[PDB]
Amino acid sequence: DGVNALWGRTTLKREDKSPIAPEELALIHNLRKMVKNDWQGGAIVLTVSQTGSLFKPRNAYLPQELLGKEGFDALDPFIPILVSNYNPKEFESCIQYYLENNWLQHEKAHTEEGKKELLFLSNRNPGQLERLCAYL
Amino acid sequence: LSEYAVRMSRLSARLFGEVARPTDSKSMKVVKLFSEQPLAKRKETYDWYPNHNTYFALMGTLRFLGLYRDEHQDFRDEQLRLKKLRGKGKPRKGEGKRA
Amino acid sequence: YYVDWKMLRDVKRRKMAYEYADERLRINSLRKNTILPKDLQEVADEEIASLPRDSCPVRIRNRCVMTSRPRGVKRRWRLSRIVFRHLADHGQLSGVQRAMW
Amino acid sequence: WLIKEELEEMLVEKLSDQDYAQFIRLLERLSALPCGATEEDFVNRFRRSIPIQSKKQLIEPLQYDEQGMAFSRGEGKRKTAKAEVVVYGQGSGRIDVNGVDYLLYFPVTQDREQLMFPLHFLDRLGKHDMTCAVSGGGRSAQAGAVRLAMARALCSFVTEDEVEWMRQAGLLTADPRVRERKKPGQEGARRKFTWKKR
Amino acid sequence: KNRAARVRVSKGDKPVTYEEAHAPHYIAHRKGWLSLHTGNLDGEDHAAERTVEDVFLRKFMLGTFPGCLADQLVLKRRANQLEICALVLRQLPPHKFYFLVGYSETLLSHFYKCPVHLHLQTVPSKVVYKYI
Amino acid sequence: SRYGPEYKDPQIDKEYYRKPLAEQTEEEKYERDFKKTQLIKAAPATKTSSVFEDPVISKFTNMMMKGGNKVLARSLMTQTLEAVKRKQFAKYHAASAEEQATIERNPYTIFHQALKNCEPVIGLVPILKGGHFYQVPVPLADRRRRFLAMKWMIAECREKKHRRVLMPEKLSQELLEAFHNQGPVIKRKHDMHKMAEANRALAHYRWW
RNA sequence: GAACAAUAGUAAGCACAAUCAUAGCACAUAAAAACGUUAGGUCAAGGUGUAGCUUAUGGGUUGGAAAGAAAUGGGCUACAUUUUCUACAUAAGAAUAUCCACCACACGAAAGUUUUUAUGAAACUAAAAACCAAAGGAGGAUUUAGCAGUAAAUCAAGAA
Ligand SMILES: [K+]
Ligand SMILES: [Mg+2]
Ligand SMILES: [Mg+2]
Ligand SMILES: [Mg+2]
Ligand SMILES: [Mg+2]
Ligand SMILES: [Mg+2]
Ligand SMILES: [Mg+2]
Ligand SMILES: [Mg+2]
Ligand SMILES: [Mg+2]
Ligand SMILES: [Mg+2]
Ligand SMILES: [Mg+2]
Ligand SMILES: [Mg+2]
Ligand SMILES: [Mg+2]
Ligand SMILES: [Mg+2]
Ligand SMILES: [Mg+2]
Ligand SMILES: [Mg+2]
Ligand SMILES: [Mg+2]
Ligand SMILES: [Mg+2]
Ligand SMILES: [Mg+2]
Ligand SMILES: [Mg+2]
Ligand SMILES: [Mg+2]
Ligand SMILES: [Mg+2]
Ligand SMILES: [Mg+2]
Ligand SMILES: [Mg+2]
Repeated sequence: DGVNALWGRTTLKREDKSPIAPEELALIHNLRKMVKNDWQGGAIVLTVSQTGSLFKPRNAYLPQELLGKEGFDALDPFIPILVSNYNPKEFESCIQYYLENNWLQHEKAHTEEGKKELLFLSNRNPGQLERLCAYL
Repeated sequence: LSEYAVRMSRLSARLFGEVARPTDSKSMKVVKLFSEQPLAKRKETYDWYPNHNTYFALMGTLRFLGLYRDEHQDFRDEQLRLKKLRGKGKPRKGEGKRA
Repeated sequence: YYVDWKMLRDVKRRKMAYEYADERLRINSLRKNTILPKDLQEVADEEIASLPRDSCPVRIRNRCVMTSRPRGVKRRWRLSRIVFRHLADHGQLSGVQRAMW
Repeated sequence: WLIKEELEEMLVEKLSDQDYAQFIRLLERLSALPCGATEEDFVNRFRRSIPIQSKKQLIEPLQYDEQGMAFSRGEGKRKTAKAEVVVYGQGSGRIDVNGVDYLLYFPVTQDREQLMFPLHFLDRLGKHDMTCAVSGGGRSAQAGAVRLAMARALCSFVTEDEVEWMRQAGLLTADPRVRERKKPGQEGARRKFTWKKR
Repeated sequence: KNRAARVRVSKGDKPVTYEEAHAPHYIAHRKGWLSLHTGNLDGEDHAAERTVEDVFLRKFMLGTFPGCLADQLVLKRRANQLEICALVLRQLPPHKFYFLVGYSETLLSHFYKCPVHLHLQTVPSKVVYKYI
Repeated sequence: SRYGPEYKDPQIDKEYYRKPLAEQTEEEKYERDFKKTQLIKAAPATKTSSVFEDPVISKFTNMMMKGGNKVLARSLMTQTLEAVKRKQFAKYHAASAEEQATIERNPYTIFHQALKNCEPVIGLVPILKGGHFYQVPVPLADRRRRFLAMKWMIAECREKKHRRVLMPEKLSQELLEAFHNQGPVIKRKHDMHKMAEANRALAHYRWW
């Protein structure tokens, strides 16, 4: 998780306070050999993220800019599965799940009007929905 | 930064007229010294002061020729005359305190 | 007559700087470059300091052309702050008005 | 009734407040009695008509363009931030500000609450598709500007009675609060330097 | 109390012209600028040379026409030519007025190296706007 | 104030407009609101028609704000409600049959009830008479009592907390303490009552 | 020197008012604020009355005005946890005055030492880095400012 960190620059410095390349680290260097497709009888599931990324903008989420020139170069071919937000069917299921555990404790949270506000504020996004439901 | 980029950077500099060979940060000031006009030669500097000598002398001669009448200079002369009448004028050279 | 002896000194100072402006520039070029040998730069420092004292751009002082106030002078009009108000309040300067916003 | 200044210009003579009040009260006594034809002409010379007073807004008619149905345009401005909002009445619930999704563009929960406020008041959160273009100001200035633009742009799709409800809630009125200047001789707009009495 | 270019109230016996009857904060509100030129624009140079030349004319015209000058000059600069508009009382004979007009036009033109226009309007006395 | 005297405070509650036909006097009130053509101020940025807001939360959120960080103040108020919710949820799980349907898991109910127990009933104001100051009790108004309770909450959790313990968790503890009438804030409320009762014979000094 | 169900006052001038500016109005803010008071401040912006100097109280050249026992005013940075560091706009990771068998550590030098850069004939002036980590743990009597986009926090440019 966070495969983009195997090629991007590293914050860690040395005694001279000069940045070190990501290949200097032994853990990354050996783990790098674990993603180059040469062995048999195995499958690897990867995920390029942004929360823990270094020197990457907030808006960027597509695989190429997160990996960069070098990261994308040493990863082809792959299957870029896209993770989306909630669909209307999923959104109702998640809200009903919390109501079964009595999580949404607001008096008017049980009505459809509260559901509409949750849909608009969270943009039917699982990450934002959890933060909202934690205090309403 | 590759050898290809070095040639292109130098080749572009040759045509547009900049410095081709590498130059230090401090060594570029000599180019700046001749590229710009020195401070002491700008028209704002050496022509900063209007020539008061010509302005004063011209109106001095026109005053004596009756073409320009200056009230302020007349005021000094009129008061200067009264000081002479009252007995308090400017002594000549070598008359201040040696006597 | 300039309005004060100080103003007269500045005119002499500006005149002397103009005469030695090009000669100073040529010698000062040698000092400000690190590619020439250090031996030549030391000789240049002796020559540039042998020039007359008044022929220095830093010694030039910006005064008012009317009252010769050493400070409080706007560079655009070359006038003291008191004289500038005296001309501007009477409407004798184009485009200058009391600020209101 | 005639203003004292207007009355002085009708009699071509200066008057006083006590004299004007006495004259007006006398007309009220004359006007409270049964009225004759001659008196009404005399009284009407002292009558003045006020202009039309109304606070209803001008409803912008819906515009159709290139097979596009029920799209209106709105203009909003608040605290050095202008917002241009066009709302389509035939789409789902989504807002595209400056070519990006509104959730990404407004991370702050409060800012996304401002955009909800017009739509939630009309119970049409998911019945409109919008695209916006706002420039200048901070996060809150833009959020307020987009809120104002939607309120004016949504008046076309809403009945007239609820438009009055919109005004009573403060959606349609521009915010006049703008940053003041810094006076010469003071630390800020109102704060002055420390005043040592002795 | 502000005192810049103001005439103080003294009963009702002192005449005041239009220019002197307005405080300096009324500039560009009730009265215009006595001089107009390009030097004080946004991106224009040569503003100090115009100012010193303007002041000299305020002192030359006032001294060339002693007593007969009504009020302040008006200086207009178009292209490279300089136009001076003045109000002069009926004091000198017309022979002397044309002498001074001819003298002023030639002397200033050869001094500032620019053509000079001198237009005169004659009034019987100083124009009074308030008091009196 | 850029708003003139004619401008009035807007009405935000949506329910006030959607059901006006069930009353007559209130109908006359808002029909004349626009018939008089009275101008309406712009909607404030803080207040909104969202059903999940609460006026007592906004006032408490504003006081926690230092400088101009409304985001930080709102973030702290969000965590504190979450922190209270987590603690009550954990206590509900580890309880007997009779104890289960006693614990309250609604932070808003806890927050509203906590402040109504920290409000003093009678305050003190110094009065100068005879060259000396006498602490004279007075019947503090409801707005002052409500404001005074909030200030005591903020003052306590800002001063005598440890440097390691975070603000959201420290405030959460005091809310539960005040909910059970045992917090130091409740002790401070009683202390103000102790002084007021001691000077019960000086109430004659006040002239209102 | 006024009594409006009016009893000696009248019409003009200046000021307030109104108007103008801050590109709609409104509000608000600017701007304005007479006659006088304090022999208020300014002969050193400049001019000038009176008094004084005139091989000198004038003019020019060269070098030099150090230094803080101590007291005080107005400010910037702090004394941290609503904080510090890094990435980045605001959903993250890490540090956190204490423990100790040894160690070593938080916040906070803007100061000081050294090196270098910028301007300049001259660096004593300014800025950057390395090293260094001191007072400071919310301040006695007393006291200043602010009524809403104001206080407060934060960022930027310009004048010379
Ligand atoms: K004198
Ligand atoms: Mg002098
Ligand atoms: Mg050097
Ligand atoms: Mg200098
Ligand atoms: Mg401030
Ligand atoms: Mg009046
Ligand atoms: Mg206006
Ligand atoms: Mg006003
Ligand atoms: Mg003012
Ligand atoms: Mg006014
Ligand atoms: Mg005195
Ligand atoms: Mg005093
Ligand atoms: Mg004095
Ligand atoms: Mg003098
Ligand atoms: Mg003196
Ligand atoms: Mg004298
Ligand atoms: Mg001497
Ligand atoms: Mg002290
Ligand atoms: Mg000060
Ligand atoms: Mg800091
Ligand atoms: Mg964190
Ligand atoms: Mg530290
Ligand atoms: Mg530090
Ligand atoms: Mg330092």
